[PDB]
Amino acid sequence: HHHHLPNITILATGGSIAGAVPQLKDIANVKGEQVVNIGSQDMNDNVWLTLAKKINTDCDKTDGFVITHGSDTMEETAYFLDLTVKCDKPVVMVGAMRPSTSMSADGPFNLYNAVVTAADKASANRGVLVVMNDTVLDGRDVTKTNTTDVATFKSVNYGPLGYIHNGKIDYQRTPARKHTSDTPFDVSKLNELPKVGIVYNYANASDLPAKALVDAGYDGIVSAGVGNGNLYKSVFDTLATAAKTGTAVVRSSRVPTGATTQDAEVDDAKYGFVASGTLNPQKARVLLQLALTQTKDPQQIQQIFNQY
Amino acid sequence: HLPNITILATGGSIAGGGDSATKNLVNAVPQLKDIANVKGEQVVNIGSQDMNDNVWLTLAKKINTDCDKTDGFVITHGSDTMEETAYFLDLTVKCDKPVVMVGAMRPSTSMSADGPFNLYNAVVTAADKASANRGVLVVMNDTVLDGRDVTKTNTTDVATFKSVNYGPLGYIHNGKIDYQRTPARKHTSDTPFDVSKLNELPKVGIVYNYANASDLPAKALVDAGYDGIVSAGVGNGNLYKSVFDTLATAAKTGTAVVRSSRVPTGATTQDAEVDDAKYGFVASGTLNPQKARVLLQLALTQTKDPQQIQQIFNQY
Amino acid sequence: HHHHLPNITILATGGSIAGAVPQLKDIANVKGEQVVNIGSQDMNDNVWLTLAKKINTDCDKTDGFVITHGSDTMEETAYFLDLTVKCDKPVVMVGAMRPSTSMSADGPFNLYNAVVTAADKASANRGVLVVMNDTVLDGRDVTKTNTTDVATFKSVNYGPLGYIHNGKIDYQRTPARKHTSDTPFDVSKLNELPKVGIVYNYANASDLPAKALVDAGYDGIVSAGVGNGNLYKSVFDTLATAAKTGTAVVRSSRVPTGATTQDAEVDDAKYGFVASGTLNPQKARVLLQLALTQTKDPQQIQQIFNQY
Amino acid sequence: HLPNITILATGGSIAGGGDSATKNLVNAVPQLKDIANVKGEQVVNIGSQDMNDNVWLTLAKKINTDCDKTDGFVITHGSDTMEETAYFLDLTVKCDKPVVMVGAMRPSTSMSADGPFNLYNAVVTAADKASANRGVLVVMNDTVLDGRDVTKTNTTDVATFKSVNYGPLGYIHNGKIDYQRTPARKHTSDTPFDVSKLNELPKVGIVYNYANASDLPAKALVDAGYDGIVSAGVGNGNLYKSVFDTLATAAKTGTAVVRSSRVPTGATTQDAEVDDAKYGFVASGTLNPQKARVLLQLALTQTKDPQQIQQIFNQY
Repeated sequence: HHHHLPNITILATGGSIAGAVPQLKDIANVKGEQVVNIGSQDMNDNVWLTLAKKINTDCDKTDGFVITHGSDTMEETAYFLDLTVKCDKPVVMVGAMRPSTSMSADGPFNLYNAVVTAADKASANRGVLVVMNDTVLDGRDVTKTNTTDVATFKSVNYGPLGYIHNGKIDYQRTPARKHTSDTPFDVSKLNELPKVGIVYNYANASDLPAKALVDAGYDGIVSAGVGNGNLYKSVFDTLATAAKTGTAVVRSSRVPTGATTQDAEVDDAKYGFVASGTLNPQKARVLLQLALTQTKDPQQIQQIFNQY
Repeated sequence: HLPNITILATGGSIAGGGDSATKNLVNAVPQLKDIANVKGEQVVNIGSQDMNDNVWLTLAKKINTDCDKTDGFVITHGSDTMEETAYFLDLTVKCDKPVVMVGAMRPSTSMSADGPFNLYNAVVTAADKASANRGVLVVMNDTVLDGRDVTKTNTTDVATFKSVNYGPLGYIHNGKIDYQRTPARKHTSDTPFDVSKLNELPKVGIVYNYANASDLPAKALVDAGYDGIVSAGVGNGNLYKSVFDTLATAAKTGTAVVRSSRVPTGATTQDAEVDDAKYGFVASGTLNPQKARVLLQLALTQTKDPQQIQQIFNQY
Repeated sequence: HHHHLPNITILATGGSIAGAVPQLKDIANVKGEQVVNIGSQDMNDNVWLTLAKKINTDCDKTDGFVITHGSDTMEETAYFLDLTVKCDKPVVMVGAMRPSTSMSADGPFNLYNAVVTAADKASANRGVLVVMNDTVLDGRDVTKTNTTDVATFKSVNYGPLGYIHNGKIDYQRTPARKHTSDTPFDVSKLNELPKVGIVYNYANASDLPAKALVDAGYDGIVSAGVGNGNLYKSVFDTLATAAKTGTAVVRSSRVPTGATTQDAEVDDAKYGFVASGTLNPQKARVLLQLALTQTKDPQQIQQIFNQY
Repeated sequence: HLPNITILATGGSIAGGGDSATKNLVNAVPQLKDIANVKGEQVVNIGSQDMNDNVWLTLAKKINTDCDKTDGFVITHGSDTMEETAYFLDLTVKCDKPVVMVGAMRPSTSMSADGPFNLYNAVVTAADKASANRGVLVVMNDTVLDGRDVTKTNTTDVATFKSVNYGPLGYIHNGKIDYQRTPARKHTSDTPFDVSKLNELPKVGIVYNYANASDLPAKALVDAGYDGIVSAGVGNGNLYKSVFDTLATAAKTGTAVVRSSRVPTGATTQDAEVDDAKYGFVASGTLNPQKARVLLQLALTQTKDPQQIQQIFNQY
C-alpha cells in the first residue's frame, strides 16, 4: 500500500515566517491561502471572525489547518479559535521569534513541526493548538513568556501537551476545559463581537481608563488586577458602579501565572464581578466577549469562566 | 552587641501570636531577640492594592531621615504592589544601610502562615553587613531579591517572588546568606532622584495592549494632562494600531511615552520593531509596566526630554 | 441530609510532618497507621512492597489514602505506587520541606491539602498523586526541583494536574501514561524486586561503577547519561557488553528535564538498550525493576517505557 | 580596528556553509567579519560525551599560553559536558581576556540550526570589553552565562542552558550586551589552581543516590584508590544508608568525600541533616555533582584536608 500524505491548509495572517521549507512535501501536501496580511499587534475581531468562519467552512476540504501568525497576539487568537472552531480536525497556529531572513531563523522548523502536529491523527480533539520550539501547547494556557526568546511560548499553569522529536509527538496531556465543538459559542453569523476592554492596576492607578470604557458603553471590562485579581480602590469603585448597571466585569490579574480565584479578597457575588481563573487579562477578554454573545448574567458568565 | 533594626509597617501584621496579656512583632516572632534589636513603627495601614504616591514619598523620607538612627530597615508591605514600592525606594533611598521589604502570601492566622519565617529572614538580611550597598531588597521565601528585577510571578504561591530576568542575589539558609550577585544597575545613592522636597509626583499611567485594543484609556490619560504614559505592549513593546496613533500624538504634544511589555520577562528593546527616535518614545528595557511607571515618574522630576529619559532608562 | 465526612487513612513511613492539625476533622475522618519509620533517604524495595500490598489490601476499608513521606525519595515511591496500586481510590503522598517544629512549618497545610485531594471524588482515576505547596502533581512526572524550597516539587515536563485554593481543586489535566489498574505489574506475591542500579556519566567517567553492578549480576542498569542519554565511552562499552549477555540497560539522562529519546545519537536497537523518555534516572529505575518482573526482552522493555 | 578572536574547536563544526570551492567558520558565518578578526584552531575532535581530563588540561594551557596573542577566546564544544569544561576553565584560566564557550543543540545541517547565530553572539561576547573579568562564560540562546552556575537543564531544547541558581549575566540583542550581573565567586586569576605543570588530575568519581542504592559503585571507586568521591545525594545531600556507610569509611581512610545532590537546583548546605565535621565530609553548595567533581579534582591538587576543601568549596 503506497504512502499517502495528508492535505494541510496553511492560513497566513501576516508575512512569511520562513523564506521555502522544501522538507514539508515529504510529510504533507500543502496548499496556502492568505487570509489577511497584518502585523499581529494589529490583530482584531474581524480577523478572528474570518478565521473561525473559514476553518468551519473549509473543514470538509482538508485534513488539518496550520495558521501562521505573528507571535504577539497568537495566544489570543489561539484561544478565540479554541472556543469557536467546530471542525474536528487539528488546527495548529505557529509563528517565529526570529525573522525568516535572520541567522538561525526559527520559523522553518517551527512550520515543519506545526505541519507534523497538524498531520498527526493523535492531535485531533485536543483543542486548537500552538506549536513552537518543538512543543505542542494548548491554546487556552499557552502564553508568550519572554519578549525575544525562541522558547518564549509556554503553558505556564498546566504545561504542554507533548514534545516533538524527529517528527513525532509524545502526547501525555490534553486540556480538560471545554473547547471547540463542546462550546456553545457560534460566530458563524456574527458581524461583530461585544466590546471588551482591559484596564491595568498598579499603585496610584487612575480610574480614567475604566471610566472611559464605561462611558463608551463597553459590554465588558477585564481588570488586570494586582495579586489575586485585586483592584486599586478608584478602579474598583468605577467598576462596581458600572456592574450595577449591566457592565460585565471580570477580575483577572497582571500576575503572569496563577488563577484569580473566587472566594478570596473580593466578594464577586456582592459586586457583580466574575473571577477569571487562570485566564490572563487578554485571555479573559476572549472568553468574556464570547460569553456576552450568550448572556449578560454575571452568575452565568462566572459559570462559563469555570467551564471554558 | 546586636544590630538595631527598625520595622516600618504599612499594613496589617505579617505575623501573629505572643500577644497574650500579662494583665508586638517581637513577640509574634520571639527569635528576633537573637538576631537584632527590633523597634517598630506604623507608617500607614493599607492593603497594598491601594498603594499610592503619598505612601511612597512618606517611606523614602522616613528612611532617609532616620538612616542615622538605626542599622537597617525592614518594611512589611502587602504583596500585591510590593515590587513597585521596592523599586521606588531603590531609586529614592539614599541611606546605604539595608532596606528589606517583606510580606506574606498566606494570612497570619492560617495554617503554615509564611509571614513569621519571612520576617525572621528579612531581619537576618537587614542585619547582615553584606546586605549593604546592594540596593533596596525584597526577602521572600528564603531568598534575597533586588528591588529592580523582583516581581510577583503567581497569584497565590508562597514562592511567587522572583527576579525573573537576572535572578536572586543570595539564598538564606539557617540565618546565613551566601550572596553571589549584586545589581549592576545604579540605585539608592547613585541615582539623582531626590524626593525629600516633593509633595507629589508626576502623573504617570499605564495602558494595556491586546487585540482590538481601545484607544479610550490612552486618550483618557491624554485628556487629563498626564505627564507620562507607560504602554504595556504586546511582544517587544509593540502597540495596537489605535493605541499607537494616540501615543504617537501624545509624545509630540508634551507627554512622555514609554514602551514596556505585558510579557512577563525580557526587555522591551531599542532597535526593534518601533522607531523610538521617530516617535519620541522611550523603551523600558526589562522593566515591566508598573516598574517602568516608577522610573518614568521619577525621570519626570528631572526632565521631559525623551532622549534624557532613555538614558535614565538605560542606567537605573 | 446531614453531612458525611469521608474516611481517609494516613499511612506514615517516617516521622511527623506536622506536630496536631485539628482542621482535618472538619473535612475528614482520619485514622492513622505507621507502616515504617525511616528517613526517606533510606527508602527501599521492602517499604515499596509493603505500601503496595497494604493499599491493595485495605482498599475496601476506606475512601482514600494519604501517605506521609520524606521528600527526598517521594518521587520514586510515588511512581512505584503509580504502577503497582490497583485500588481505584485516591492515593496522595505528601511531605514537608520544613520540619514540623520550624517557623512557618509547611507540613500542616500540605497535610490538610493532601487530605482534601484524597477526599475529592474528582481525584480518583488520576494515578497516584503528590500534593505539595497547594498543588496536585502526578506521580510519574513529579520531581524534587530544589534542595530546600517549599515549592520544590514540580512536574517539570508536563505540568501539574490542578491547583488547590480554599480547599477546592480545579483539575485541568490527567496523565495519559498508563497507571495503576491499567498496568500489568502485580507485586502482591513478590518478596523482592529485580536489582537495578544507576550509574552517572560525566567527563572522564570511570566504568568501575557499571562494572561492579554487572559483576554483581544486576538485572538492569540505568545510565544517567549526559545530554540526550549519551554515555562516556568506557561506560558505554561496559554497558554494551553487559547487554549482549542479558543485562537490561536503560539510557536515561542526568539532565533534569526532557526526554531521552529513541532515534538520536545512540542506536539502541543495535546495542540492546532502552530509551527512558522523560523518566529521570531514579524514575527509570522504578519502571525497569517492574519491567523485569515481566520480561528481560529489550524490545518489550522499550514498549513498556513507551506505555507507562 | 576590530578585536582579534581565536576560536578553539574541540569537535565538529558548530556552523556549516560558505565552503563552496573557488577552484572555515568565518565563511559559514560571514558576518564575523563585521565584529572580529577570527582565526581558528582545532585542539581536539571529540563528542563531548567523551570529554576527559586531558582535553581540559590542553585547553587551559592553550589559553594561558596564547592569552597575549589575542583579544579573546571562543571555544566550540559539544553541549553534553560543556558546563563541566566551562567551570574547569573558570578555575584554571589566568587570562583575563574573555573565554566564551558555545555549542549547538541542533546539528549544523538541520532546519533552524542554532549554531550559526550562537557562534555570532559568542564572538560578540568574546569581543565585548565589558565581558572581561567576568570569568569563563557560556553563550547560548542570546544569553551570557557564567561558567559556574550554567548547566544543561533539558535534553533537546535550544534554550536548555541556564544559570538555574543565580541567573544570567546579560542578554544579547542586536549584537549588544546589557550586563547586569557578575559572579561573586572567585574565578580565573583569583583562584590558586594552576595546572600549567600537570599532566594528570586527581581521580574523582561520582555516585548516585536513590532508594535501595547499591554501595558497589562507591566501593568500586574506593578499591581503585580514587582521591575523591562526589555523592549525588537525595535532597540536601543526603545519602542512602549503604552509600553512607561506604563513604563514611572512605573519608576516614584517605578519600576526600563531597556531598552534592541529584536535585537540579539549590545548595547542598552545611548544617543540615548530615554532620559533615563528624564524618569528614565536604558540602558542595550549589555545585551539582559534575561541577563539584571539577572543584574537588582541583582542590586535591592543593590539599586533602577536608576543612581546607570545605573553605575552597565556600570560595570558588
